[PDB]
Formats: sequence, C-alpha cells, structure tokens
Amino acid sequence: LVMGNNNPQFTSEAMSEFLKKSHFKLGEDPSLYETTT
Amino acid sequence: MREIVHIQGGQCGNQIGAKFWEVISDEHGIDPTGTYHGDSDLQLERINVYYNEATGGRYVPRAILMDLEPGTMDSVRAGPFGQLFRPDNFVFGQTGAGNNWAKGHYTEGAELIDSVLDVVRKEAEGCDCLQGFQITHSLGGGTGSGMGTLLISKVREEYPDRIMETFSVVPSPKVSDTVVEPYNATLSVHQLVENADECMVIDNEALYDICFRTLKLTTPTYGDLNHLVSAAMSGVTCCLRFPGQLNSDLRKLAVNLIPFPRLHFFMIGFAPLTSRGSQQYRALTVPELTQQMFDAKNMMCAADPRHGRYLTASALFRGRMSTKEVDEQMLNVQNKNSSYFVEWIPNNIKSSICDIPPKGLKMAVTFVGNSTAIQEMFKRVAEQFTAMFRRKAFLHWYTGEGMDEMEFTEAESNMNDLVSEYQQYQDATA
Ligand SMILES: Nc1nc2c(ncn2[C@@H]2O[C@H](COP(=O)(O)OP(=O)(O)O)[C@@H](O)[C@H]2O)c(=O)[nH]1
Repeated sequence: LVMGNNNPQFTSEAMSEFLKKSHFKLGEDPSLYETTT
Repeated sequence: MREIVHIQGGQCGNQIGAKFWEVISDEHGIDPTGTYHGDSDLQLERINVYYNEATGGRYVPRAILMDLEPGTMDSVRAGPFGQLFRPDNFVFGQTGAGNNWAKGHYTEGAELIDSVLDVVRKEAEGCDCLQGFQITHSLGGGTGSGMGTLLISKVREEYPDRIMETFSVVPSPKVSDTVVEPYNATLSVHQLVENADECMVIDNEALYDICFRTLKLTTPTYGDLNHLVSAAMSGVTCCLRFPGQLNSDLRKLAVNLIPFPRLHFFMIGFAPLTSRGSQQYRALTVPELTQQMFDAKNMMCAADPRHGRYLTASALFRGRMSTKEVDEQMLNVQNKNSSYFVEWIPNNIKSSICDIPPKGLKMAVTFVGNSTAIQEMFKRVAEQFTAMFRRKAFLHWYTGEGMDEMEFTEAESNMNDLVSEYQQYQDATA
C-alpha cells in the first residue's frame, strides 16, 4: 500500500518579525486702556 | 496686599487651573518664560495680587498643585505656560484614591496632606495681608472631593476670618461619568456647607448646551469648557485688580449676596457670548448685555431659575459705561420680572463697574445669582443617593476603611435639612 505523496510539510505556528488639545474661541479688538479718571 | 492664593485639586481642578493661569498671564502680559512684556503701566500696579517676585526680574504664580497621581501634573508641566509654576509647589501621592471619597479623605489624605498644609502656610503667610483662598475642584471625583474638602476644613480652622471661595463642579445624571457620584457628592456637600464661605456650581451639561447653542461650534472640547470657566473666574476678581467707577471685592460680594449663613451656593454666567459668524451682527450695549445676562439658558447650571425666586442678584460690569444706564436697566428688569424676585428684599441687585475690559472685548459682564431653583439639584442628588443606599450598593468599599452607615444617615439628614430650609424662603410672604 502507498501511504501518500506529500513529501515534507514541517511548519509550526509562527508569527513573523514584521490634535484636539487647544481651544477654538474668542474675538479680538484693539486694547482700550486709560480709565475714566 | 489683599492678595488671594490659588489651590487646585484633582484632575478636574488641575485642568481648570492650567487654563486659568494661562488666561491670567495673557491678561497681565506675562510671557511663558515669566518676563513682563506688557503695553501699559496699569498692568503692573496690581500684579502682586496673583504673582510673586523672584530674582532676575521674573514673576511666579502663587499656586499650589496637589493631587494623588503624578500623571495629570506631568501632563500640565510640559504644556504651554507650564514653566511658570514653582517646582517645589508640586505635591503628589503614589497610589491615588480610585474615585473613593473614603480613600481621599481618610487613608491617603491624612498621610499626604501635611506637606500641602506646610506649603499653603508658607505661601499664605508670606504675603503682605491675605485676602482669602480660592479652590477649584469637582465633587464627582474621589481624591478631589475628599482631600480638597479636608484641606478646606483645616485651612478654615487655621484662618477663621479669611474669605474662602470654591468653584465646584457638580455631577449631573443626564451626562454621568461615575457610578459612585451620589455618595461622594453628598459627603462633599455635607462637609462643604459647614465650612466654605462661598461656593459656586458648574455643570458640564450646561457647558455643552452653551457651546452647542450659542457659540454654534460643531465639536467643543474640555479646552473650550475650561476657557469659559477661566473667563468666569477672572470676571469675579477683575475689580480687585483694576480701578473702576464702583470698586467691589469678594468680601463685599459675599456680604451683599448671602442673606443667611448656610445659603452660600451660587450659580454664575457670562456675557457676551456670540458665534464667529454673528459676532459683528450684534451691538455691544448695556441692554443687550443685561438681557443676555438674565437669559435663563445662558446660566452655567441645569437648574432653571424660572422655577424659583432670586433671593439676590449680582452683576459685575467691565468697561467704560454710564452708571445711570446701568441702574436704569437693573430697575427695569427688577420691575418687569416682579414674579421671579422675592418681595421682602427691595432693590435686590448689586452692580459694579470696572474700567478695564477683558482682552479682545470692549464690554463684558460677570453675573452671580442666588435663586431658590438650585434645590432641584439637591433633591435629585438626594433621590439618587437614597435609591442607591436603600439596597446598600457599593457600600462595602466605603465602609471597609473607617466609615459606618451612621455618617451616611447623618449626611442624608443634613442634606434634607438644607433642602427644606432653602425651599422655606421660596414661598415666604411679607
Ligand atoms: N469642566 C471640566 N470638567 C472636567 C474636566 N476633566 C474632567 N472633568 C469632570 O470631572 C469628573 C471626573 O473627575 P475626576 O477626574 O475623577 O476628579 P479626581 O478624582 O479628583 O481626579 C468628570 O465627571 C468630568 O465631567 C475638564 O477638563 N473640564
């Protein structure tokens, strides 16, 4: 009897080697100092 | 010279402070290296309120950053304006609380808090003449809600006549982040009502609603929320730093807003707040500012003031304006909304004018109001807490390191007593 033909297989299980952060707001106007007094 | 120190606790408190100090530095013209590069002289005449002088001509904030896990403070140290803080002021634990009020108040707070009391003492009584303390924290987190309130207790015991201020973040059930919120919230409220001179409640639900509706921006972030909170915080104490037509500080505000000793839970709101597309369609004027101020939706809480009565109201105006117009608008509002104002307190709005507006704005207003509507928050929190405590859910974690059910019963009793006392004046008649 002939068992088979597939000669070797010999391979096991192998695994090969192989920005929110800031904010979005605010509106700008020129600075206005010099209080009323 | 009547300066106020800053103590921030917990992850939420640290995030709040990291933006508040950026806002203050931007306002006062302090560079991230701590070197002054301002444009006028008024920016330095009252800089001693929030800063300290060091050798070489640099300024250092008088802030104390305390927490149980070093991750948050390591994150905020590497960010912008993170080099201002003195590296000594960083105090941290090694284990954390794990959203446990018992751990944050009994088992790690007792061991750690000695060092932070030492540094608070050093910073506070190294000053010329202390004005008070201000604290930022949230009542939904264990380490904050516990260690911060124990700090409040010890600081109040050592300084009985100073002004204590807290910006509290109250957890809402609609947008919930922790399943143990009712327990530590109730315990923190019970420990806070006895000690804190002033307390303010902020709600992330209301912040989300404002950011979605008024600013009309698609995706808000915790940066934006912290920016609104920082603007609100700076609005309260601007008058203490800048000259104005009518000057008014924290003690004056507390005296004029607190009728009875245990009624010191306020809600705040800010104006103007307009979207970028409609920013210039509006006109900056006192009537528009006051109507947006008294708009119910603009408030930073889910407690709707139209469901109750305003005991008192406060409005801090920033900019140059006419006092006759301000008074006329206040009187007009108080007459047009007679139903929502309790009657035995005639002329129950305080007003103030500060000549220096926020940077980038010509007119801005900070509003603080004490209305009988906040009792709904207390009622809902008490209902959830008693529902959870009826079946003794999650109770073993809290009872395993010192507490008994008697303190929880006492907290429920005090919370209900506060609710009843606070709703008593809602229906009172003259
Ligand atoms: N406004 C605001 N709230 C925050 C921020 N970060 C966290 N929170 C709130 O804080 C709560 C959790 O606090 P937590 O981190 O446990 O505080 P801790 O225990 O003291 O560290 C959540 O319900 C959040 O809504 C923030 O940057 N801004």
